[PDB]
Amino acid sequence: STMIGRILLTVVVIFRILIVAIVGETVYDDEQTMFVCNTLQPGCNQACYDRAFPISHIRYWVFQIIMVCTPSLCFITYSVHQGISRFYIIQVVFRNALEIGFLVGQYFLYGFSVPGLYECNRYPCIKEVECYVSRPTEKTVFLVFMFAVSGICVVLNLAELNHLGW
Amino acid sequence: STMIGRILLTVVVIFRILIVAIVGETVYDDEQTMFVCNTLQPGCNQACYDRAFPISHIRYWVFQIIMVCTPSLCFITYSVHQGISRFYIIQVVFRNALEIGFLVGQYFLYGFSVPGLYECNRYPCIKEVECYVSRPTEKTVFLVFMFAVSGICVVLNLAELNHLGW
Amino acid sequence: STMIGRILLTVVVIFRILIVAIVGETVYDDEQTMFVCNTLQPGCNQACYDRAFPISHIRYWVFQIIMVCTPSLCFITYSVHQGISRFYIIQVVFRNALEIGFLVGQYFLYGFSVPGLYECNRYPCIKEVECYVSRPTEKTVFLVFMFAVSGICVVLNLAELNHLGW
Amino acid sequence: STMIGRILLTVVVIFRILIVAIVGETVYDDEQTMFVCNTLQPGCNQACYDRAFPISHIRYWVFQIIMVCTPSLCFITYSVHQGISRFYIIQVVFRNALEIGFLVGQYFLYGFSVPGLYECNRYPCIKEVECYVSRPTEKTVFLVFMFAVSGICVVLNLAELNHLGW
Amino acid sequence: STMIGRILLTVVVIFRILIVAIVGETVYDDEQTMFVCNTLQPGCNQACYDRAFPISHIRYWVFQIIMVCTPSLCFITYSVHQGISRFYIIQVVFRNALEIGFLVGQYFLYGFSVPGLYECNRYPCIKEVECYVSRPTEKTVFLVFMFAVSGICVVLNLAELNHLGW
Amino acid sequence: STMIGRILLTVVVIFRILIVAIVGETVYDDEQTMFVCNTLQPGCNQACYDRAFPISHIRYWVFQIIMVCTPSLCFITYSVHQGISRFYIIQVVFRNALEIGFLVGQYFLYGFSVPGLYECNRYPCIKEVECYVSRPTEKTVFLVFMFAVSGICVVLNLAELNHLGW
Repeated sequence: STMIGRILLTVVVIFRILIVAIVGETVYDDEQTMFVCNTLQPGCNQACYDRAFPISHIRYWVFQIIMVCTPSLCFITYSVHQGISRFYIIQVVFRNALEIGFLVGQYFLYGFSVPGLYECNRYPCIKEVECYVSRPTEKTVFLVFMFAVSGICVVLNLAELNHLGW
Repeated sequence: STMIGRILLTVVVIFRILIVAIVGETVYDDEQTMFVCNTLQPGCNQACYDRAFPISHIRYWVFQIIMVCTPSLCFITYSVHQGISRFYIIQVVFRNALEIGFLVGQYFLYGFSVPGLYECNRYPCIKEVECYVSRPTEKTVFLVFMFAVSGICVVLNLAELNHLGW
Repeated sequence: STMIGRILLTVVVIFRILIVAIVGETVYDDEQTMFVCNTLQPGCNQACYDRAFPISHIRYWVFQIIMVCTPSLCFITYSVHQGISRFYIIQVVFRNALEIGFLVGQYFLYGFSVPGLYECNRYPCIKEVECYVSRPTEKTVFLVFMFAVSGICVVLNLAELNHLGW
Repeated sequence: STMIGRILLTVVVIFRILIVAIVGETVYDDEQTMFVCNTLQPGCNQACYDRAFPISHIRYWVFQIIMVCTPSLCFITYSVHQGISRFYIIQVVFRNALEIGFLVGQYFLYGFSVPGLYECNRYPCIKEVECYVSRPTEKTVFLVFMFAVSGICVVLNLAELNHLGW
Repeated sequence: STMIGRILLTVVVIFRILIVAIVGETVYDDEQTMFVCNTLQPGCNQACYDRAFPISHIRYWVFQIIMVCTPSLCFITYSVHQGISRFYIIQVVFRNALEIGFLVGQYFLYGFSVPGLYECNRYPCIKEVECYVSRPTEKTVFLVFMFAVSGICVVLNLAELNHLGW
Repeated sequence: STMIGRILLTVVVIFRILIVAIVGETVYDDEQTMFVCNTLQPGCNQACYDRAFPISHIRYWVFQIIMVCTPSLCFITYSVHQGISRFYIIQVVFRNALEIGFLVGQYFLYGFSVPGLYECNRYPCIKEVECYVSRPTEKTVFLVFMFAVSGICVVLNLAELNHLGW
């Protein structure tokens, strides 16, 4: 039961990397060119887009994917250059911490949906203005799916922690 | 008779992978930039495009392609790390289920054609408006072809299910 | 005399694949953005382009190239997994049939030239309107060249069929 | 003296292929989007561009590069599958003929310069109109350089023909 | 304690290279097309963009990444071609110097944030004008993160310098 | 002292290759689309851009990079096919000549800076007009850096010439 957990963990991790590398690069491609606000102000479009989407989903996901894979490279470099079980335990702890932190950060940054309308009141805009997002449903689907995958990985890492940890 | 079926399953699967990777990436390239509605409303174009095409065909097809290939990687990782016939049976069942689910989902999401006109009545649009789709015939051809290929794969997997299953 | 024919068949097949992969991807790149109609109607451009070019030449050619190479992969998978001469004969028959069918289909779909003007009378256009095609001469040259190459391949396959067949 | 000719021929051939693959793909990138005519006629821009540049330089050069390398693949396939000196002589004759034909065709199609102005009188344009070409000097430089390289290759092939031929 | 420092130095270096190669290429993609100024002057947009962003962040970072890796290639070429400890010491000194210089240069060129507004008074603009930057928050995040990573690398190199140096 | 010179020559050459291949391809990407002139004349933009930038910097640099590496391939092909020291001496002389010629040509074509304004008086423009260049500072930095690198390579080649030559 604990044996299959590693196979499912590696498969989900590679699955996530593949999804992000192959499909995510192109849903967000036109994020800002298709974002439009009802206004005649130069620079209101830029300001309101920046306020609505401070960091794009795909940037956060690439960063998270790369950062949650760093203990593996550290352990590999340590072993190739040269306790070792001590390294295994610490890298497992670190991966668990990183994945819980990244999941919580995703929840706090983005929530669970991307709405189609946005109300912005930042300079140079005059009082509050209404702006319109491109492809909200697809981005919501991607958000929910990525949350599910990250939850799966967190669950597996907690499983292994409780299996080895005392 | 059942022997050649595996070779034809492998060939159809690789054929589908190639078709999606080489051709699908560029029929849908201009899906939203060429989508136009008869209106003077900012944000009506975005809303009506999102309502007409919630998830693009090529996104669904890439996701399906990746998801219907996961039992193979699971089995491979299980064998490389280390009954085995039990794994073969379960992964066959899982592939069958996944392909039937994906085919039914395709039918329920997209139907059998992509019309050239679309009637949309979502905010910020004023009552119902008419919008025009880009490349409807090519997308219809792609839809029908992919449905045919997925049906072929489902048929083959059911064949093997009934051959081994009791 | 029949020996060199196989070498020339292999060379023409690889030649065709190379031509399509390297050059064809970029003549058709701006097919719809440069297509223009003399009208003030929203959506007439989309409708008339779709009626003039239901499936782009390069899509048909990529599909044909991939489909005329499937017997080779089938035979290879059959041999790697494990009469064999029976497989050779059947795959030769199948390749011949596929190439004659694809050549006839090309002739029936596209003809021998791409005109510079197109007259369209599809909704939402008001009566018949005139539209203008981009790069007609280059596309005509490509059409004629591809027809010639496909004819060469058909001729070679019929030659070998009559050499082996009785 | 005849020994070094082979080394210089292979080096010039690879040099030409590299130049075309790395740099030529991007001088011609904006050929039609930057082409402009002094007129208010829809479709005059397309017609006059097609009349001024029936086949783009880079398309002809890629086709020529691929076609002048076909005897090498034919000879290689003939040798891998299995007089041989007879094949060497014939492929040398064929390469010579192909390169002289391609050089003459280049001269007859394009000349020695690309002018900055073009005068066009094709339908739908009203009488003669003036159009303006993008990047004429760079294209002239490329034309002259490619003519020089092709001349070098022709000279080398004639040298070797006269060395072996009687 | 000094042993593990090398593993983290190599891992941080590869981490930084990966981040720059995979994600940085596309935040800055639309830097100038989305930059807009409140004016009716031709050429004011170009002048004010050039004054606000003389060298793009990603250009500086790629240059720095490549330049801080030159001692490694020099040492490798020296060893493959053929004291050696003398080379190790000098290349360590050189890497330390290069990374401190690059960090200070980053601080002096860019600071710690990218503001959303810019005030420009360069010809051809009439007196001072206001311009608006695209994606300021993401660029600020990237700036701060890269500063942190470069600081980490500087710290590690100083650590090892003081470990070996006397 | 003369031993390390070869290592530094190979490292600087590879460094230059990398800089041109990775970063230079994208500073010049929008060279003509962002070039603008203060005028209402069709075709004045094209003419004045062509007069200001006859050959783009990156085209010259790629050509130079490829041309200064041809003696190496010639020598390699000569050795693989089969005095040899005579070849070494001649190829060194040829590389020296090529690099001095290319450096002088760069100086005569481009100078040491790219100005932000350009004054053009070519047909179809009416008398002299003012045009505005995109990204002048970055292009000036690139110019100066490439001049420095090419000077370094020239210096090294002259060093080796005088070391071996008499």
